[PDB]
Amino acid sequence: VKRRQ
Amino acid sequence: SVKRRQI
Amino acid sequence: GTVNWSVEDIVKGINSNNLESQLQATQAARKLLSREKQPPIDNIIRAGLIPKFVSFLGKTDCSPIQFESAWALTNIASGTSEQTKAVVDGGAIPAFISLLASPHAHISEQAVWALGNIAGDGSAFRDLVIKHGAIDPLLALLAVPDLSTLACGYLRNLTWTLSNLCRNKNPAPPLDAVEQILPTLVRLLHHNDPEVLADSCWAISYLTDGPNERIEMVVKKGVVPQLVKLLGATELPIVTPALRAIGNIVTGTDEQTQKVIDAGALAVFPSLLTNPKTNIQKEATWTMSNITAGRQDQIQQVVNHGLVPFLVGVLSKADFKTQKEAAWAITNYTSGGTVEQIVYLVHCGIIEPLMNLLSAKDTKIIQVILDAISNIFQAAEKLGETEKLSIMIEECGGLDKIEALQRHENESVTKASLNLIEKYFS
Repeated sequence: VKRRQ
Repeated sequence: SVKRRQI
Repeated sequence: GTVNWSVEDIVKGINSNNLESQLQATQAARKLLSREKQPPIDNIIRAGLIPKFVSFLGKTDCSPIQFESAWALTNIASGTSEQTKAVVDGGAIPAFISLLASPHAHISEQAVWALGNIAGDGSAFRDLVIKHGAIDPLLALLAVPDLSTLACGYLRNLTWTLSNLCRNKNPAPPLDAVEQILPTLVRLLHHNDPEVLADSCWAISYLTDGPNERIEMVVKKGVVPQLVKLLGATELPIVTPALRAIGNIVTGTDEQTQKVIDAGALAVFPSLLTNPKTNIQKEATWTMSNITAGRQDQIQQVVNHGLVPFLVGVLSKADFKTQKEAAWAITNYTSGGTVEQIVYLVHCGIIEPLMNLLSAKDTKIIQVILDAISNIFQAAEKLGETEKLSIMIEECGGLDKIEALQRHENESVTKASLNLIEKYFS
């Protein structure tokens, strides 16, 4: 569940 | 900004 | 001599058919455009001077007027998109690229600067500068055995312009352009000038701001150890883009994230998570949140490096945007971690600062926190210790927060509210 910038 | 003015 | 000319006098000299009169009028325009307070860029544009400046770029037998007109156009291009467009519309892009090979270093440098301003406007002008063929002659200026032999300002300007060719998405720069630039970028990332290092990291931060395939192009160049080294620099202008690049890389695959851990990045985060600059603390916690979204062995590295107490710290006291990132780190941790890892999180004191943040009004952080509480209860179910966690939550006022949250305006928070009370608080 990565969250981009 | 990523622009530069030369003084 | 050429100080404080009116635009009218500049136009008169430039239209004069006298090359020396034109040179003096162009220098006067340069000095006007180089003053600190409100350069009259629009006045110069409206006078129709850009086509004449562009034609002066090609006067090989008078290098002073090439320099002065390049400087004048550089500063016009430093303005708004409209003002940069006027420079491009006058045909300046191929003229400046031609000047990159000038034998006069100060003229070559001026063309580098101008192209950096044009490419820096946005992806369209960036890609237009690339289509005109700027990358080959720009990289050739750095084709020396040791960068230390180049003039300091010359090298800083080239690094900045190259970084603008790496900047922006929608779309990202052409893949072949990125591949052509990267080896020089890697070389600049190992240079010993702080400004070159800062702009090299910014360039890498741009190239890693995208899908995993873009991150992989950078990670495969072996630059992660150098990025981690720059993470520990004393200069904030270096740490900021280095941290941005590292944080971008850990948004990729578990394997790309592992390269960051392998390089020793976690050892810097006690400093980063307590850094007095709010933005560093926020982006370091964001980075931590994407690492705790990884594999259980990567969560374990966060544990081994003593970073869970630091996450408790930022959750307890930080800028609210940093606290929101800390909440994400906790929910990601509790979503992928083992029972033991989740137990260790409670032992470090995560519960009370978690409950205290349920007073916030940012509806998303409440959803994030409520998810984390459910995840921790699910681990406490496997140990049969839900009643112990319920006592912890009610003893620090958390039950009063959840029991008053079933009447919230968002509905996914009211459903999560009531579900927790029905199962564990009855």
